[PDB]
Amino acid sequence: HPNMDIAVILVGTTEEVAIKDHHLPVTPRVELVTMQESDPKSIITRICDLMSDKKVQGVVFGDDTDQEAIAQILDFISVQTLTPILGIHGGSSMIMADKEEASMFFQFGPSIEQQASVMLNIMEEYDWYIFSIVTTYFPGYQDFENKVRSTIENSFVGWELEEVIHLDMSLDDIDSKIQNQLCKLQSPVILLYCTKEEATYIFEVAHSVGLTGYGFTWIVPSLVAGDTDTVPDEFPTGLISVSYDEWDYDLPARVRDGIAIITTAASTMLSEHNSSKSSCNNIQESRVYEAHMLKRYLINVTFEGRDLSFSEDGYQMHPKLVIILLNQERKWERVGKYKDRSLK
Amino acid sequence: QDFENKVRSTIENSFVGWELEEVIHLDMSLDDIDSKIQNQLCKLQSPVILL
Amino acid sequence: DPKIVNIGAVLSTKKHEQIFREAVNQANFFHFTRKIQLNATSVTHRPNAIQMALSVCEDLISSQVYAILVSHPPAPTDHLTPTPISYTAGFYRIPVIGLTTRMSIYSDKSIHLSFLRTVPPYSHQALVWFEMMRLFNWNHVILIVSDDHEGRAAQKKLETLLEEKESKADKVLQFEPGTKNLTALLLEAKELEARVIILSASEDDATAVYKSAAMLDMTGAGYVWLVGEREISGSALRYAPDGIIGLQLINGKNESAHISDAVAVVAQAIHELFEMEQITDPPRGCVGNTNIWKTGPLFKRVLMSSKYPDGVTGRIEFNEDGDRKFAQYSIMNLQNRKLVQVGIFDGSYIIQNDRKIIWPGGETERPQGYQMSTRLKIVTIHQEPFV
Ligand SMILES: C[C@@H](CN1CCC(Cc2ccccc2)CC1)[C@@H](O)c1ccc(O)cc1
Repeated sequence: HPNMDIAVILVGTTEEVAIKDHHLPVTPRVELVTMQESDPKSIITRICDLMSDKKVQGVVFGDDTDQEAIAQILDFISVQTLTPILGIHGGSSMIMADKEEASMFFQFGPSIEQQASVMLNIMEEYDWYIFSIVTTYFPGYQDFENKVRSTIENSFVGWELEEVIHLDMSLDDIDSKIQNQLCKLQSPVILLYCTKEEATYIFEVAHSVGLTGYGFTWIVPSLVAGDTDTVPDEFPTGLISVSYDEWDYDLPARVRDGIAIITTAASTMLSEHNSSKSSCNNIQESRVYEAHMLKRYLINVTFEGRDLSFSEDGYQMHPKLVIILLNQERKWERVGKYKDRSLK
Repeated sequence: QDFENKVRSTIENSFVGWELEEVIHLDMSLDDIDSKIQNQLCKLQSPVILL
Repeated sequence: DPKIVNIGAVLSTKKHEQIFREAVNQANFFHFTRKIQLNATSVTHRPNAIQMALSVCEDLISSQVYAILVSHPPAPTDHLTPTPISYTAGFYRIPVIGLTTRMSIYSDKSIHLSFLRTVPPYSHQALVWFEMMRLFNWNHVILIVSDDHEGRAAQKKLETLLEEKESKADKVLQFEPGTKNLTALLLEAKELEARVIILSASEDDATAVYKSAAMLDMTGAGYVWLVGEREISGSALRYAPDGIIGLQLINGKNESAHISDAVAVVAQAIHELFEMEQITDPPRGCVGNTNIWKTGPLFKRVLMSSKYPDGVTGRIEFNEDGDRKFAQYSIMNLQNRKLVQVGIFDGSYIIQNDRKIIWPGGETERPQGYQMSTRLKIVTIHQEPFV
């Protein structure tokens, strides 16, 4: 008898996307949507147009794009309209610095902290004590740096960080201040924290200094790569990164997990609270106060013996991550598999 | 060459704790594009530089 | 030859819009119309954030805007108004210029990259506090702040200012906004030897803080109270103690003056930007465009290097964050339940006015601080030979 409306928006991808591609007591309604452009006005308008009278409470979003801006848009919309949003693939799943407590936006991507921790585990596994840090002013660099500095504090093991260099990408490069800052680099391992375009320009700059040459191995978060299919030509060979499982974890499976999260959260508050105005501008029904309990319940989700539970920062708690390495043929190969506790 | 070899000659027989870390020769015969001047000079450390 | 460049803006009313257009007319009037020509574009603030982002994507960005002005809208927006505009324009790295917005949350280059402002934030008041503590030589102060981004930014800035002298710190009191009973924190402050309290928080918080301090009789003689602009404004002004010291930034509620100043800086920036080559046009619409505007970081660079000494608010220079530097302030004293100007902050240090400085308790001249050195609680340890 009870039924809830959900909208699934997929953005045009190079890969074949078929709209035709355990239901819980609460009955989900799936609205299939295909979009051409990932731009903010397109996203906001289509989402607000898809709303209409359809009365969709849940929203599933994913993209093939490399744009980290999508997560900011989605978080802005979720924060503004007090509506659940789940980033699934690509740009929507990338990382931000700090989200408001009122924000219901959650991503399937790994937390920046856990990314840096995994990176440090890579450094430990290959036993690299000597390293360097290059970060941009993009959101989250403070978190990243602070995680490396956090780990180097309580370790009885030998650790040395030679440099932490923060590049400002807000200004155009003429004076080559980026070059001058990057040429000061020495250590064999350089931690680069930045977006994909930033990673491209910075890696392009590093070539003049020769930091992409042998003896230097770069260890990077999931924020830079984010797509194993599309590889920039400016990316140095031997680049180590962390990626969410693709072959192992399918894109339709992700959306499934999202609907599972939503439905399970709605069912959790069904047992607890025992009991949906849809539009952009405002809601006379209020209910914003009851939305918080729904969010809190949306945080903790147990499904199929696997926890999809999210984190307070907005990211996923313990997603499966695989360490990848860019080979001579310029394709991403998996050099590792990192679980909850053990490291492979 | 005379300058460098002179500095090294005088600094050779010095009982003092003299140390010169680097000697960098910039090529001005070609225009600076690759910024080899930049790359060579940024590697500099020592407080005093004889130019 | 007669080529036109479009400038977007968002202001309070059609009046301010007309002001802006007039400023653009004067701008093309004070520059060559032969080379390039200026075009004025502005829109009123939309009811909600989404509609405003849309208004940016159509009414502004689709018009190929080289900049976007932001001012406080009719009726209080709580200063959070320009955020979605800073986002949308910031997506394309189209520089956004603030006017009446004092919120320090915009001093982070991380959250808003393309966002500058023609007014200094609330965190920059630590400059005025610094000159005040400079000429009066007050070495002991308790820093009372609400727990938030704003208060923590002001705190960080003041600490950086305090980091100038070696090891300068007394006490750090952090409280959560909306707390009705500050008596614990105020008692922990009272246990501290410093009798001078500096409180930076929201008005509604300042009312409760002043209420609790008044309950603890911390507003009497021997104590000094130095606050900001938010603390003397609104619901807190009623409950403000006598002798309280405060600051008021010049042209703070003023849009038109800042509209003019921004127009001038933008004029300089635009006229300076066309001097280079390989200059690309801003996106002709939001729809279909993923990529950012490539000229944006350059234009931002030019904007932050802009120097405009003839500004209506005085000399205009931008700090690294994009906030205004060398802004003029007005020092305010509370005497006989009335606000009074004891001086002004211009450039370096501070110049004192002819008005007599008043302190809480009604003491004419009483620069008393650090108060009592008394019986000291001694924490000790157990060591067989020594103790
Ligand atoms: C945070 C980004 C801009 N950021 C905010 C706006 C967002 C697009 C958007 C528009 C309308 C509503 C929601 C979202 C796109 C991403 C920028 O500051 C930045 C980029 C790179 C960098 O190293 C430092 C700072």
